Amino acid sequence: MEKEELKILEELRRILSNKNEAIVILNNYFKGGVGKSKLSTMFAYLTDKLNLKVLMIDKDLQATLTKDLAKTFKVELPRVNFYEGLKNGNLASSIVHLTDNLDLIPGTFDLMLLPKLTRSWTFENESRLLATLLAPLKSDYDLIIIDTVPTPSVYTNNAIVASDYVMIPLQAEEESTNNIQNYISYLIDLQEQFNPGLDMIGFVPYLVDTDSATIKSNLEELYKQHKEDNLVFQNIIKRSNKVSTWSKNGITEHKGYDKKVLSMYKNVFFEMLERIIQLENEKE
Amino acid sequence: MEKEELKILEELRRILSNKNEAIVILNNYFKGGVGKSKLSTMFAYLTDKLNLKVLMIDKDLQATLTKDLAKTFKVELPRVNFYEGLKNGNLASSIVHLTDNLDLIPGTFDLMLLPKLTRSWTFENESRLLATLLAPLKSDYDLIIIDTVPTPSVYTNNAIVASDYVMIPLQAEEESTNNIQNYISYLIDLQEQFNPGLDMIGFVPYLVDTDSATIKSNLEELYKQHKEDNLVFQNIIKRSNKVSTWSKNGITEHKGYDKKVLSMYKNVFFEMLERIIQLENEKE
Ligand SMILES: Nc1ncnc2c1ncn2[C@@H]1O[C@H](COP(=O)(O)OP(=O)(O)OP(O)(O)=S)[C@@H](O)[C@H]1O
Ligand SMILES: Nc1ncnc2c1ncn2[C@@H]1O[C@H](COP(=O)(O)OP(=O)(O)OP(O)(O)=S)[C@@H](O)[C@H]1O
Ligand SMILES: [Mg+2]
Ligand SMILES: [Mg+2]
Repeated sequence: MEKEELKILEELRRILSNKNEAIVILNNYFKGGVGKSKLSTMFAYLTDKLNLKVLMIDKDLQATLTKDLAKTFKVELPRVNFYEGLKNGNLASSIVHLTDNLDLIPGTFDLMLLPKLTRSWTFENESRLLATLLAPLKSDYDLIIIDTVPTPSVYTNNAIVASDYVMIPLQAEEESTNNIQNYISYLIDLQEQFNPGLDMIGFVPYLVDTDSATIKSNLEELYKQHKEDNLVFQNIIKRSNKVSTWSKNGITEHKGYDKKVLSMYKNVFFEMLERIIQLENEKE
Repeated sequence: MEKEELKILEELRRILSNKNEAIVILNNYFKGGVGKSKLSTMFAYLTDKLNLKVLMIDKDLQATLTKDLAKTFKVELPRVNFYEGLKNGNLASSIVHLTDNLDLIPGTFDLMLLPKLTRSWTFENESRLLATLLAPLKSDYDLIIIDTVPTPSVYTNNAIVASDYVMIPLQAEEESTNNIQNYISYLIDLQEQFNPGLDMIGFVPYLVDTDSATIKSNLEELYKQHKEDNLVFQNIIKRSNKVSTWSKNGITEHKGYDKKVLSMYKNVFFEMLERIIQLENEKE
């Protein structure tokens, strides 16, 4: 499994043993179609292979992650759906078991009822709801990985307030400095009010065309912009036909290019862990 | 232009002459990828051909409609973007002119700042913002057509409160009775509080596979369910490779299948007008 990857996992497990509860990671950005749900699926898959105990959370009406995971894993309907769990103030009956390692709180269209549920609440109580209900679950997991909508909403606010770390997938050529700074301002707003320890892991570039001069050049410029803070991931995600195959048939390892495309996701995953480890080692 | 279509347009213009201001139409549903933005583009295109004076409103951070329209029309940047117009309490400087008939308020990523802007406002003042700023513009247009996000949010609430009629595109096989009723409950909530005259035009089926037994059968069942209220459109939208061509190159009429795919959109458009006319003829 490579020595360096083994060392990263040992270090993760050591940090988790010090923390004594899960680290919560959010994949988020306000553009659709940049691979947030796909990264989430591939992280679920990889963590299960690595025997990490993980809770995936699909906080999207569309339930994209849930339906995608169901291509590879047996995904049951939960006794109580995510929206009803939130309404009941307990998420315990909303968890399904994909493997002995991998759990999921599935998405449901009933999440559309959430903003009405919380309409009369204080902004604080609305925004802290997910965090409050995740708190008792964290001792049961190594990682909790949240996927949600791209539109600023009750969903995004809950996800951000519940998380320790945020991964930001984006297409460099589609974003401007202003876009990124505005998005970061949104995170800062919620961090200061409700979640001061929130950290950005970094930006995860998505490259839809490997033979595009403008795509290459915009990516170069993003790296330049973030030379000092080092926020741009060194390992990136490239569009692959293989992902389309896995989205139809389920994820496999025994076919041509399966292991090569898997290593692309693995390299992002491990870079994410490295970045988390560095931040955790710095921490209080 | 066919006699029956000419009669529908005369009747529209007669109704608009009685109203003395634009009718506002919203394409909305809480599932992504069902052709809301595409229908909006095709309605912009068709109305321009018919010399109807139309304001398109792209209330989406992703600006999908805006970028799509820019394939066919010259789309300038507005002096003041949509978010800043909302913040300034005037949308007049946020309008661009695509043709002598067709105007657009373009989408902008800066719309992400809206929920923070309105955070301290009453739910009423937050929800009525778009309607309030559209009011002075309506005398200048025959139709105002709004496209927005699929996620329940400040955006959806503003769009719904501003509109006279809602068109609901969906894939029948992807929805359940519960989904539709829950969505309709959301409309009802805002209708009762802020917009009692709001009418649903109907459901516009999107068929992604013409050779699918389950897709056909789910569509049949939806029609059965709505036998009495007649809410399901008789004219539907089918997936077409041509739409992919127009999305890359712009809309054309001089190529193979151009006019056939255009008539598909035209038939939905005219059915929409028929349905609006029937409701208007009933009205106060
Ligand atoms: N590396 C990849 N190669 C090829 N296809 C991909 C890749 N990553 C994602 N996709 C596909 O692109 C589409 C969008 O990816 P998602 O992960 O669903 O995006 P998202 O960022 O979650 O979008 P939302 O939730 O609308 S903001 C899906 O059909 C994926 O299967
Ligand atoms: N009839 C059609 N045939 C082929 N492609 C289509 C058709 N209608 C839409 N599309 C394409 O399908 C994709 C989704 O359509 P949109 O109109 O963007 O969906 P939407 O309902 O606006 O989605 P959101 O805003 O994420 S909820 C786009 O790439 C369109 O170009
Ligand atoms: Mg997603
Ligand atoms: Mg759209």
